[PDB]
Amino acid sequence: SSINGGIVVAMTGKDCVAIACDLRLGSQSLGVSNKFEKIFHYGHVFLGITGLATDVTTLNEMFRYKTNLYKLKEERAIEPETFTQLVSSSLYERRFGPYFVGPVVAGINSKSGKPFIAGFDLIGCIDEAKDFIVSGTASDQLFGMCESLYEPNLEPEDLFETISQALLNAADRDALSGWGAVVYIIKKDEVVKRYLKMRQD
Amino acid sequence: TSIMAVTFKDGVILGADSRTTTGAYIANRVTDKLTRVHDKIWCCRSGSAADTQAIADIVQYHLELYTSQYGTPSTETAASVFKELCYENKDNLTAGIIVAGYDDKNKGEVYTIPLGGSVHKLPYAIAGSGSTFIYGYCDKNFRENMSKEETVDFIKHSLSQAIKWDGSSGGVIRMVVLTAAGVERLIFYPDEYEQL
Amino acid sequence: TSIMAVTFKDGVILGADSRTTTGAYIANRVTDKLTRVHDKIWCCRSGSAADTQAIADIVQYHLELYTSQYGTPSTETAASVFKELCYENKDNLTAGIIVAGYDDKNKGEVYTIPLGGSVHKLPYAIAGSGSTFIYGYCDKNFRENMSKEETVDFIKHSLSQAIKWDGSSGGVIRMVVLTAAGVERLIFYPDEYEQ
Amino acid sequence: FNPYGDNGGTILGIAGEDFAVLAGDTRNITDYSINSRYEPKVFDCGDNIVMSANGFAADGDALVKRFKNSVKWYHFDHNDKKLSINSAARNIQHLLYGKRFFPYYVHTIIAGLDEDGKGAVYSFDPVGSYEREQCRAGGAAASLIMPFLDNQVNFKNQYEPGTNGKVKKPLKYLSVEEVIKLVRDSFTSATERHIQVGDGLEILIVTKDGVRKEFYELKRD
Amino acid sequence: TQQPIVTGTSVISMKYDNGVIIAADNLGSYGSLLRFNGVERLIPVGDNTVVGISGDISDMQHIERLLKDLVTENAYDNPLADAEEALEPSYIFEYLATVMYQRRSKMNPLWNAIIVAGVQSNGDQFLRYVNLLGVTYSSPTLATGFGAHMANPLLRKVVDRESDIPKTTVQVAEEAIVNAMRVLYYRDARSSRNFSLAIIDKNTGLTFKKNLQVENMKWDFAKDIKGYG
Amino acid sequence: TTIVGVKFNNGVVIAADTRSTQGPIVADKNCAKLHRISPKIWCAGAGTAADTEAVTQLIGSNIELHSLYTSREPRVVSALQMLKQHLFKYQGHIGAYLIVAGVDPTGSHLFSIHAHGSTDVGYYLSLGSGSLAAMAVLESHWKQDLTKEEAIKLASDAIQAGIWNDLGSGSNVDVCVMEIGKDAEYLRNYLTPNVREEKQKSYKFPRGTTAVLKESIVNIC
Amino acid sequence: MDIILGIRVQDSVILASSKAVTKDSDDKTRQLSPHTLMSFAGEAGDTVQFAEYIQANIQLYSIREDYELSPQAVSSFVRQELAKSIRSRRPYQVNVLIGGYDKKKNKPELYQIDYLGTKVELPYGAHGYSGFYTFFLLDHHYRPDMTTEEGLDLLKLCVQELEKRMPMDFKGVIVKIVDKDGIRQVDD
Amino acid sequence: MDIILGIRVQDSVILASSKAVTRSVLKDSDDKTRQLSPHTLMSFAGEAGDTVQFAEYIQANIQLYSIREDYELSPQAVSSFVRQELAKSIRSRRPYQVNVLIGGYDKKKNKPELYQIDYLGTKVELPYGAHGYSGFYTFFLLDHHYRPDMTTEEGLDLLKLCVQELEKRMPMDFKGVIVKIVDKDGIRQVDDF
Amino acid sequence: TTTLAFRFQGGIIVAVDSRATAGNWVASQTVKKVIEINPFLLGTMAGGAADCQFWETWLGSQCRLHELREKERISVAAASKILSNLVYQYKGAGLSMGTMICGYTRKEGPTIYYVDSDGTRLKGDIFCVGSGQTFAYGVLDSNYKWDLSVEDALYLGKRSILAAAHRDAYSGGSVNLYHVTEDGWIYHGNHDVGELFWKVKEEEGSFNNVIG
Repeated sequence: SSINGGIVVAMTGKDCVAIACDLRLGSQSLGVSNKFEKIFHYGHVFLGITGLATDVTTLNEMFRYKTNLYKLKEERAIEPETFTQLVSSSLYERRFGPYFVGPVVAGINSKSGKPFIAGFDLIGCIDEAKDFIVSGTASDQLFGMCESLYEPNLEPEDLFETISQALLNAADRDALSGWGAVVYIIKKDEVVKRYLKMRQD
Repeated sequence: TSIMAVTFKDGVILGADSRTTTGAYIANRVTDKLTRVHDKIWCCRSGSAADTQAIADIVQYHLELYTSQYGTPSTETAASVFKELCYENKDNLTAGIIVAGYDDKNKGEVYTIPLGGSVHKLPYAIAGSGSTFIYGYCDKNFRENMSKEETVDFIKHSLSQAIKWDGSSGGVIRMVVLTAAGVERLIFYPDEYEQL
Repeated sequence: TSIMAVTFKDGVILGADSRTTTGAYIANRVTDKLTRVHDKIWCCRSGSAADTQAIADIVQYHLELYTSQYGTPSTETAASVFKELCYENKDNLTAGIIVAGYDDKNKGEVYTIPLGGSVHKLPYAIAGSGSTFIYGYCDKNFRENMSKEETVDFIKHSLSQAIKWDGSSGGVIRMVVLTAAGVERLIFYPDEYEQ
Repeated sequence: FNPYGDNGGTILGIAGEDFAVLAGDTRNITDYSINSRYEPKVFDCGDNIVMSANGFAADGDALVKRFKNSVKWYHFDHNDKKLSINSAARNIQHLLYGKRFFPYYVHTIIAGLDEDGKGAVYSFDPVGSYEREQCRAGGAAASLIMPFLDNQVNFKNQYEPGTNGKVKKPLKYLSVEEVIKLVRDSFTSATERHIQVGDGLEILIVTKDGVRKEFYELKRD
Repeated sequence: TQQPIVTGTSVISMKYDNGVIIAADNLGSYGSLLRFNGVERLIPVGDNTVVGISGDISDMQHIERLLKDLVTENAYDNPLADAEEALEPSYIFEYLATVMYQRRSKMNPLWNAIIVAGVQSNGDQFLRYVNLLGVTYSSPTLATGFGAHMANPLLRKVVDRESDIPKTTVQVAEEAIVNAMRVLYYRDARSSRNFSLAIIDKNTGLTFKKNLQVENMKWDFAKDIKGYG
Repeated sequence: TTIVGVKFNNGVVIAADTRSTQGPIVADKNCAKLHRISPKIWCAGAGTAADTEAVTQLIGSNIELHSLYTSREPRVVSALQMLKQHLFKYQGHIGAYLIVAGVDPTGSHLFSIHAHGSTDVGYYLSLGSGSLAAMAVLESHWKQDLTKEEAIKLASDAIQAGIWNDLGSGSNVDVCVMEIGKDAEYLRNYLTPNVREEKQKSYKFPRGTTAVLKESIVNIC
Repeated sequence: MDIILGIRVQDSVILASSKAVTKDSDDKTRQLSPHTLMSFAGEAGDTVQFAEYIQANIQLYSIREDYELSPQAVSSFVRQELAKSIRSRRPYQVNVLIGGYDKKKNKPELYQIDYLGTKVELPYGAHGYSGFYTFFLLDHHYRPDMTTEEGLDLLKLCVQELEKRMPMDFKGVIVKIVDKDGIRQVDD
Repeated sequence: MDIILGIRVQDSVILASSKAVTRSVLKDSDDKTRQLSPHTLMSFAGEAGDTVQFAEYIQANIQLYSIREDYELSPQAVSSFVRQELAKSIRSRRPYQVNVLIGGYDKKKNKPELYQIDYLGTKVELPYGAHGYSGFYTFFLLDHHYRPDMTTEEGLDLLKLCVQELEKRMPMDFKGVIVKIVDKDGIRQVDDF
Repeated sequence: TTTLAFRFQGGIIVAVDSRATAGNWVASQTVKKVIEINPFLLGTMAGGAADCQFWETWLGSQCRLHELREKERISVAAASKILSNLVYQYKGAGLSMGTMICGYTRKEGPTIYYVDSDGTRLKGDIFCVGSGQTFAYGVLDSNYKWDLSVEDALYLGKRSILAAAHRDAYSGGSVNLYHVTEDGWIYHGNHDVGELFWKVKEEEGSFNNVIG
């Protein structure tokens, strides 16, 4: 882990969520790709994975497999909480052989309508927070920026600015991140994806 | 830990301290190191707590099955079960056990299973980290036949010295007497044995 | 391996065994672990032999100079010299030393100097590998103001137990009595303390 | 034998247009245990120079007392000539490099006014490399403060609205009150997110008038 | 120097409105063997200073000899060596800290944790800490080694901040110290039942209490614990 | 990390803090450590949080199946045996240190379980990094006759001492009371003494501050 | 060690491979499909074993379906194989470049797969330290609408820079071109 | 890494030294030789920094001796001095990791001389020699083609063959070679090799 | 860290970045990696910052003493050899240093020496020492000639630093340029790497792979 770089941050607003990530992929100091997206979505739930890129791709494929089978069997899209439990169980199934990843789940429950964000450790310990979740090689800078900037009950327009500023300023202080950023603003029925202009790229 | 078991005229007497330490910190000060594996067969455990507890539970299960099938097991049978468990898994266990029981053999019986899983039958046995300081004393104040009160006094003096000179031993002194009348449990507090 | 010093009523008696082992093999079956520093004020040493011999020689030379120049040294002076030698070479020597002495004013003094160079007086002292087996017994059978014969019996019993229960300890039992009468040497053979 | 240790502090130096601010937490700890809740690390060394060494407490105290002695001897040997901030920085560099092979396990920040009257902050590394900066945080919470200062002092990654990110937000003069507010917010965030950070904040302000002190309470009182 | 052989135990201390209280046990443990008893670890210096030492006891004796030498040296050519030019806790602590730091810098440390307590000539209570590596700090309550983890939380319940110092009487502080010693004897395997306690008060002076014993212990409930299931 | 259990005349009480950290960084400030094994058998865990959660859930499911099979109320001795055998089988690799309290038709029980598989019985127990301060408080202020209020207050005071004196503990206090003859009472955030206090400034960026390259719409719904 | 480079130009994929094995006529390539080639580098004969295994699987698929796989599917299959390999005993230390022309979309594609199983699909890529000595030129003289001859000249410049500025003598280079007609070898 | 070759003919000594200073490649025109005396030349290889310092120290000592005595040291004396210095350094705190070739022309006997010395202090007088791993590749050619009675041109041709073999065989690219010739007229450097 | 320096008809061009990182975290982005030895000498900082600063200031003091004693400006070779001899004493003690001593003197023209902590000292035309030295050296080698004007040389240095900063994660917070002539050094300002990247991409059609 910590050889490819990458940072993801999720925040909860008023009837909406935001999830942003960097785009750098590299082999230690050398930069390889500036288009390596680390955010995926199944149904209406979004997942960001930091750490080893191979494990990120493997987990994305496995979770797409499981979510498609779930939709076929239950005739219903999976909710963020059930997906969080599934991810935690899958991560714990690899005890002593863990995937070197940091996962973060975001989304709005279709039925209840409230936002939901959560994070996972190496072996699938669920960390549910009502304000923000951070992951990556710049987690300390992300924690500082989120603690300084975040406010409860933010409109999507203000939430986008807050999360973008936090991500950009955290990435500018990390050597293994900052080759482009992408932000998802997720509402009850509409999702907006935006690319950010930043230095070093 | 300081543990001992001595045979006397009416049976056998087991004595133990009540201190369990994690490094230099006393995790438990009311530990009960006297374990019952049959109605009149008891064992004293020293070493790793988890290993000793698991071995005691397995021996208790085996002796219960033996009682259901065959009747009343002898103390030698319990010692043999302990020996098999300790010797088969000597590479992954740290347990020193003293098996004391009263049966038709009379005068009590004491077996010792030290590290390695060996078996030795002795009139009296001492074990634990605190026993090293009370060896010579116990070799100068032991007699083959003694009454109940004299044996209790001997145990109290030996364990008092062991607690005094060993930092890994402390707390209250717990004693178990196995005789034809049954099982008796005795507690001696630091205000009593710190003098005699 | 089993060394002791006791002050009873009229002087001090120091006792020791005579076994020196280079591992499981007994290198010297009968060794004299009691070494004279002065006419009085001399006791036994444990631990490594070479370091103890060097320290004893240095202390003897220093106390010879002290006697020649400033009068007669006390027991505490010898204890202080031993303490300085052990403490300044803390990372270089591993001796362990008990020092026992007699003089008219105090009538028997004992000082214990373990590893690290610390010094303690105590009424009686035990040291060595075998002494670990006699800590309780010596605590249960020591009284102040005993006679010479009672002290000899107590030392004999304690050293016999140490010899029995320690593999690396025990040949014959050597005792030295320092009183106003003089210096007396005593030896006890295995057939005596084993029965 | 390990001749080093960590006491877990956090300091921050910010240079203004005509002032300097050096702030620090007052918690001294070792291995999840709190040695003290009020152990000051920021000292007035004289000549309007304020120095703070963070990390190993003993090495920091030794460096501070050596620098004070050096200032005293400089006053003695040069007819009480005032020591400039750059001269003090070079002297501290020489002091640090004098024991490069047995280095102090500290990070040093000094603050004052330059010969033109503007705020000056100098940062040092353990083996004696120094640079003049405008904002520098040191300690275990430095990674949680510097991005926030970059965003809120240098206005990095900020652009004027309505220009679609074509005109950067211009730099603006900040009074001492704004610097104090930013320092307090950064230290509050560090206290929130760092276990080793936060028992009380001590701030020293250097101007032409002199050095003044302020104190504020943090969590774990 | 490189590793301690005979080691002491926790030393605890706190400040009350008129002075300082410092206590320590009398054990000379040799690892897991309680080899030596009746070892005094509170060294009185002058009529106003008490030094508590924890750790290697040979180094404790070395630095107490150093303190005796310093007291002897302070009286040389000093007509006011007992009125106004006498030693103070601050001077003694500075000398001890300098010695400890110099020993650390040569990679030949004194394996000790030292608490200096006393009353200054102006009536201010002095209580400061030093150890190997030369780390120094001050607090209204101080404790070394094991007592740093158990005695400090209890004492801080009485004196939590500076403003609590004027509100604490000597009786309350002494009761807290005795309770902390009882807890330490409960939970420390290298502790002893006997301890010494020193009180330095601006008015009364130095009061030394030796041969104190831990009492009012609780062991009755242990009769109800049997087995482990 | 500080977990305390205290028995009183009519049941048991368990309490814990709500801080979860990874290294010196505080990850979760309102973590829940009181895990429910059965409706009247509860447990609090220390060490690896994932291991504690997984083992508690597995043992709870097994004990629920056993209760359905035997048509009897579950007993905490069965849970203790299952936990100890599991941990012994895994030889301490599952780093869970548990305090298990419960009420069954045989009475109220309180046990402590270590990672390697050793169990201890007592009237008051403490585990975690702040366990020494909590143990000191328990030794100072415990007696045989305790009502529910006294036990709750003693557990809360021990948790508060662990919070104030241990760097690895903090935030809030959660308390579960068993109280034989009644339903188990869970009190999450029973004490909240660690508020953040208001900041000195508002940090709401103006709209349009961030430069955007491309904006699109995701077909996700 | 060994130099593997690849450039994707507007209607072609150019692959350059070192010819030195520590022999001077080493072909570190395997034709997976008539429109898909793969170059491999890294450790010892494990690379040849992995390449032959992948080639056999792809040939079996083509025989079964009578329809060649797209370059994206081949790259995904290789990435899955490497990801499975790393998580088991005896992993493969193979870094590969896959160049293929998609006939359905009529477009060249280049994929870079690490030994751990990381896939990027760069417009131009390299494996080893050869990226250090070439990526500047590729960052300065590459366009998405370049022709085959311009790509060949750029590759010539990169190879000359590698020869001049690298201490290791890799004994020339062998160049393959993948386009609509298939795979050809440049004899220059 | 560094190729140091030396050959001896009936009336001359030929020395060849590589140009690469790779540590990424910095210089391709390094002259790894020092002129000890107008008839004695030294070629050096080994650890970075040590070689230049040792060569300059030897050159300074030889120049000081020549100025003091108004006489030129024979190649054997210079080789003995260098070997003694290396042997003294081998048991010092910071030994030099330097291997040297000494090429001289004894005017008293009118005869070329070549000496090979390692950092340990082993000195050998050989018709030809090499330092490093170039010996493994050039020893066959030197054993098969060398003759005691050879001219400068034949030696240059043999050196060209050895250099071509090294280029064809060495995995490391030493990027050419610089050749110097020592004879009765002094020291000369050839061009277009 | 790239810290390149090359020679041309107008003298010497020195270009450095300003990024200092510790444990993948960017400690500073305003680090001055050029040391002004005297009004006529410049040095580059690579390896250990403290060693470079301290010993190059010491070298400046030594050069001042030499010019005071000899009433003549010291040559670049003499100062470089003084620094190399000083460093060679401390070899094996853990010093890390890579420096380019660049100077324009009347006798020797423009001269650049490279001196490392291992004791190596060699004169050359173009030098690049750092983590991203390869990209900058490649750019220089592709676009070097002893015919460039001052402006072209400055732009070449900026372009090489930009390439190194883009392709190396440990390099690039700003670009600092210096021009060394026979009358000393001239400082050509500090240029932000982020703005420079966009400016170069807009002017020259390079970096097509980056979306802007």
